[PDB]
Amino acid sequence: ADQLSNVFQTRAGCLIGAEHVNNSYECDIPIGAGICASYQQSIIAYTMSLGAENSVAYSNNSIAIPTNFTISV
Amino acid sequence: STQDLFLPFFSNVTWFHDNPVLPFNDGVYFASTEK
Amino acid sequence: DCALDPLSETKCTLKSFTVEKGIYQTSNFRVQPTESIVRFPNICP
Amino acid sequence: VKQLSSNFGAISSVLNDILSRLDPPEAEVQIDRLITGRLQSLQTYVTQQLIRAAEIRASANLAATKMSECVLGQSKRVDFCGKGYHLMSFPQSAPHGVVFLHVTYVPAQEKNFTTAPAICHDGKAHFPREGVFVSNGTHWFVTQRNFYEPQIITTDNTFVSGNCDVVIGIVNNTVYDPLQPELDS
Amino acid sequence: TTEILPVSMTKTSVDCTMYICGDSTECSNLLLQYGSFCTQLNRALTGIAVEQDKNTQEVFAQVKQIYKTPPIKDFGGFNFSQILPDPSKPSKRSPIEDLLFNKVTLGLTVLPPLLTDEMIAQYTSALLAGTITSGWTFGAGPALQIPFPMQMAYRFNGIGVTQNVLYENQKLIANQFNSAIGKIQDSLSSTPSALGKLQDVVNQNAQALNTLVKQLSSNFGAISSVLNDILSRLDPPEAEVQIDRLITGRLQSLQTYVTQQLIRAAEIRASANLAATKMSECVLGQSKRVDFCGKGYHLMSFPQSAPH
Ligand SMILES: *[C@@H]1O[C@H](CO)[C@@H](O)[C@H](O)[C@H]1NC(C)=O
Ligand SMILES: *[C@@H]1O[C@H](CO)[C@@H](O)[C@H](O)[C@H]1NC(C)=O
Ligand SMILES: *[C@@H]1O[C@H](CO)[C@@H](O)[C@H](O)[C@H]1NC(C)=O
Ligand SMILES: *[C@@H]1O[C@H](CO)[C@@H](O)[C@H](O)[C@H]1NC(C)=O
Ligand SMILES: *[C@@H]1O[C@H](CO)[C@@H](O)[C@H](O)[C@H]1NC(C)=O
Repeated sequence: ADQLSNVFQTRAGCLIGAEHVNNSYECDIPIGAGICASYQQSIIAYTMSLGAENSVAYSNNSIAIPTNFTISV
Repeated sequence: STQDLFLPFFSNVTWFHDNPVLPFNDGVYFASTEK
Repeated sequence: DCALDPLSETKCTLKSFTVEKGIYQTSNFRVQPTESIVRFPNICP
Repeated sequence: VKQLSSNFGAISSVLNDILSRLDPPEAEVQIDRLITGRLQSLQTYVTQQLIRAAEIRASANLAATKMSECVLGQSKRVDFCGKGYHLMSFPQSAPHGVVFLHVTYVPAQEKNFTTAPAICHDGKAHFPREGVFVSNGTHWFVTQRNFYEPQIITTDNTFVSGNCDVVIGIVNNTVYDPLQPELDS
Repeated sequence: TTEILPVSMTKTSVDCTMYICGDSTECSNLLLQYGSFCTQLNRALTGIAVEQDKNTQEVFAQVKQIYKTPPIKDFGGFNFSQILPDPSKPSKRSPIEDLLFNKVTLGLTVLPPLLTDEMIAQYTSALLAGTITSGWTFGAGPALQIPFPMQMAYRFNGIGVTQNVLYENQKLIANQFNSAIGKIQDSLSSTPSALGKLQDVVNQNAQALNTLVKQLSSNFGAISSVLNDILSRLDPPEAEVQIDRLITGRLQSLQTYVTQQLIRAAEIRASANLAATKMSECVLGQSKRVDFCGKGYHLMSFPQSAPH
């Protein structure tokens, strides 16, 4: 082991020097088996978040039509 | 990158200021004051 | 000095003084037994 | 080259020492082992290069296809040449590659309404040729799918299939007749 | 119709020294004497492992946001109960996915995949809800809602048939579609050779590992196979000679294993790229190129997950 606090067991191993948070954030550094780590002052190990969640209003009558356009490169 | 005998960083070094004999042990690092 | 810190080990293995954010594999560990037991079978004129 | 310097099992690495600085016959034996080692190093290098060459050739074929189908023409297959609906592409050179610039069309600022499949007028159903029926509050209109451009329902831009009974969800609205009968008196 | 494609293979990593010599100092000194072979062997295997994670992300992670189907479900007579996730069950999976998940029965280390099966099932659910509620519009820009039978009319107009034939025959079409889905569940269940590809990749990998270990036991030309006998139970110098030959043999075995893995990795990557293309062109939109996405004229496609 590399010569020279917080011990947290995970699915891959156990880190040394990071604390977990119940918050889920976008992944930055992949550790494995569904965990990521990133810089706050401190390293935080949290479970990944797939993305923002939204549901479109669906009804047998409604429809949506655009009114303006953008051009991208 | 080389791999030889070296003085490890942040090691404990004795300070003396009628001088006691010391063993050799593969080289010694000798430093004197600015005086 | 490579053996000082984990960070120093990482710098030695990438052959550089600066490293970018990520994960790296520095070395691998092992466990040493440091003990022996022998048990030969146990039950002349 | 690093592999060149190593000794592979011998008294010395460089040939001349083994040659002159030992007797010829067993110097030949040491030479034999050293050469066996160096031949193995050349083996692995060539094989690795063959694998990498195959990977690059696959990428080159993909680039040729993108060139012909997206620069030389418009593309219909989705998400091949950039997010959105495709319009055109520009080729730019690079030191060991090529760079594309895909131009696309992305809609925005949507507003929602209520619609119906067919319009029942005079006991006959009317379907639109292109576009979809749409209604703000009380009135009814016809617009194409991808841009908001309401139009007055007319017997010319809608065709007629059958009577009013069979369809589901059909609503009742007047279908305006063409200007020529209105002009006639 | 059904179509099955593999996208990834198990990640493995092997330590050179512990395999070749293992708990033998002098033997490791002989390894330093050869050179730097096993360093590049480690680097090769690490390369293909990171590649496997690349493939899975490429295929499934096509949609940035997560979409949810409406709680009340009246899709004009169509029945998607066998496709949509089933809530009254742990590890929420579709019944078709549950059946697929049961059918497939299966100094060395095995690393874990970077996305767990909950993540993959979440990606499949998002794509299904998006295509049911919003048509193909969510592939280009913002999702725009639309009633389902109207969407089906658009697709009929796509393949060259006018739209009144749909509206006048909505009952018959709905019954056709529901019956076909239920029949597929049974057909997949009956024949055992259905999942014949996803199984082959597993068998080939496991059998390759076994041959590696078998090679460990053989003697390669020596008085004995295990190191300690040659070491202690002969004089040091000519014991060193016997050690040298046995080392050369074991190094050759590691050589062939790595090279075989590189070829197989290339084949799998080709299949993963094909699966990504099928995803984007056939789920996210309608296809015009013939026989790419099933016999007949194409209408739509539904994604389902599987072990590998
Ligand atoms: C997080 O969840 C765990 C679950 O048991 C709970 O004990 C803890 O209080 C929560 N909050 C934090 C900050 O850990
Ligand atoms: C859809 O339209 C209704 C009324 O026409 C409105 O109440 C609702 O907010 C709209 N939904 C949108 C714009 O997402
Ligand atoms: C709907 O659109 C028509 C188009 O001219 C307009 O006259 C009317 O004021 C709008 N609103 C209602 C409630 O009809
Ligand atoms: C659409 O759904 C509503 C739900 O309130 C229902 O009353 C109506 O009958 C449905 N439309 C048709 C054409 O059946
Ligand atoms: C869909 O089919 C299943 C088959 O068991 C049935 O139980 C379910 O009720 C059907 N859906 C609806 C909305 O009836």
